[PDB]
Amino acid sequence: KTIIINGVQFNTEDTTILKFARDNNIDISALCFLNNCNNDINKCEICTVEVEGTGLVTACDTLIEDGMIINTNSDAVNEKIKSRISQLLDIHEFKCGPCNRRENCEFLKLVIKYKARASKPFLPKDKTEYVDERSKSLTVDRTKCLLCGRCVNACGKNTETYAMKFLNKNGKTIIGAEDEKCFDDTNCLLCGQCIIACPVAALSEKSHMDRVKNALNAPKHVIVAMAPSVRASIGELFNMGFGVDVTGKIYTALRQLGFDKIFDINFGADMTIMEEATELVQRIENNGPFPMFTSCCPGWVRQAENYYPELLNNLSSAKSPQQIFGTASKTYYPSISGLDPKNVFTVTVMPCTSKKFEADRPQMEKDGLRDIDAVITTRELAKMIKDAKIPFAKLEDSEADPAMGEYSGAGAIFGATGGVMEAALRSAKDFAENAELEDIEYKQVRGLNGIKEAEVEINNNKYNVAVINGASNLFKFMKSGMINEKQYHFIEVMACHGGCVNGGGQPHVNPKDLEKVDIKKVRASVLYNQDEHLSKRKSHENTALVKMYQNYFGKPGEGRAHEILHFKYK
Ligand code: 402
Ligand code: SF4
Ligand code: SF4
Ligand code: SF4
Ligand code: SF4
Ligand code: FES
Repeated sequence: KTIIINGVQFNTEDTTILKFARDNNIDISALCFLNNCNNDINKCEICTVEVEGTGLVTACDTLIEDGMIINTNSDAVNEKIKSRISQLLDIHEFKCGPCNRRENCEFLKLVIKYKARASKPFLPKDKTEYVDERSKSLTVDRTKCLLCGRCVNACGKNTETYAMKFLNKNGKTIIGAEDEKCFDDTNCLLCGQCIIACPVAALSEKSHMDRVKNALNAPKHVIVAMAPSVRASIGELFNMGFGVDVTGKIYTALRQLGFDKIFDINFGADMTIMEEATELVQRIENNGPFPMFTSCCPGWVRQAENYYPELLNNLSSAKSPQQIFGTASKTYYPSISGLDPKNVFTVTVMPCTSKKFEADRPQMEKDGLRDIDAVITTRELAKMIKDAKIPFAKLEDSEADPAMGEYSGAGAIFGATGGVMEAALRSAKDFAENAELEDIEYKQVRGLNGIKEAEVEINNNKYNVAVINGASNLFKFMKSGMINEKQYHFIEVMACHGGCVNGGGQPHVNPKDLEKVDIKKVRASVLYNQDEHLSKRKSHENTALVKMYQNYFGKPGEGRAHEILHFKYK
């Protein structure tokens, strides 16, 4: 094909004008196009271009054709785009100062680019009609919503629940949950993939910043611990680029924020493995029940509760790393510090919105003490650091407090799809064989395929394992009958494609950057690199963890560990 774009000739592909332009350093804007789909109904038309002889077309869904002459920047094109943006301003409370997307908003960028102006500024006097903060995990601010459909499409594609809907409310279109219910009261997973898809501040996480501020100000001993994924991602929000390991800077920043103890959820990950690998070995000895499923992803737990309740008894009884850590923080940690358990306030930093729901489940407490008092997302921590004027990108490295802060390489990889599986197999196989095996890499469970399997030899018998990478793939695995091609023994499920590194609490990424950078792979690489360089690569070799079990919990899977570190869903 010979195509002319802005008077420059190209000889080439069967692709859209937008993709060809993005591949050839030609500027075309876009808004509603994401995840390979636009808002098929009510298209934004921000990607308008002129095709000579045809007229104005949407570049995001128009294929190039031999002989095409395209102009991306004529007066007629720019006036059309400007008009569409102006119409969006008419429904948009354009008040960026206090907005939680001020630094990385796709809409502000477009307003500036086209010098767009509302025909009538939208100045709602009462936000309460527009705001839904009922959920434990998600919030909606419809004063910001462009009705671009990105969230609806992302929910459908990533989860297949269609829990995010277009709704007709009083003759007007909104997005929201089924019947405009609180999300939590629907089949929604609370995974936040809708948030990640949103170009503006319309969808957000339910804030826990109040909880944290108040605890830090209460003369309370405030512990903080971050998830695996945070250290592979938060630097994105400090202009550091992608794939940067910022672990040591985070520890320094958390001390500067005034936390009293700097621990790490990866220590909790090693605890989960102690319990869960022990359980797997028991199920092997007992001839089942099989399969055992992981229980550490709250989004998956809700998927099982909402769609597959017959599987709940097959979930591992080990608490998630977050909850198992929290339980220990109110029991073990007082025993080594002298703190009154009631005065410990435990904060986690997570790449996840569904972790807020998990932490707030009524039974996730003992003796009146919550396992976890507050959960802030990666985004919330970045805001806290910025509000404190901490110069994150140039901080010196520090280390965690060791007693609940050391982690093995097995715990380090939890945030990638297949990480829990690999970590668990490293311990299970030693436990079942009563041996110290040098070969610990399970590359067959790694990477971005939607469903992954492997056959593993454990103590001279073959077992089948599966890794389900994303909620939509759980539905595929079940509905297709794949779960029945063989007897599966152990199955990891993550709700977010890529695992937690791509969770709903993570930094937003510009659609153009997503096309240039494989965010799932690049964030995960930080974690696998840590494992490669850690002196301990098995959870049961974490020295601080060994001390905690030796001194306090006893043997995994029994005694005090069974009594308090487990949770079953009825
Ligand atoms: N709890 C817990 Fe997990 C651990 O460790 C996180 O913190 Fe995850 C991450 N990153 C999240 O959110 S949850 C699911 N399993 C994989 S990783
Ligand atoms: S969503 Fe974007 S354009 Fe709207 S107020 Fe927030 S930062 Fe400004
Ligand atoms: S939290 Fe997840 S399941 Fe719920 S609407 Fe958003 S994308 Fe869909
Ligand atoms: S909530 Fe966000 S992604 Fe969903 S339609 Fe509104 S602006 Fe678009
Ligand atoms: S995969 Fe990770 S970030 Fe996503 S819902 Fe599950 S625990 Fe949360
Ligand atoms: S980006 Fe093409 S119609 Fe919205």
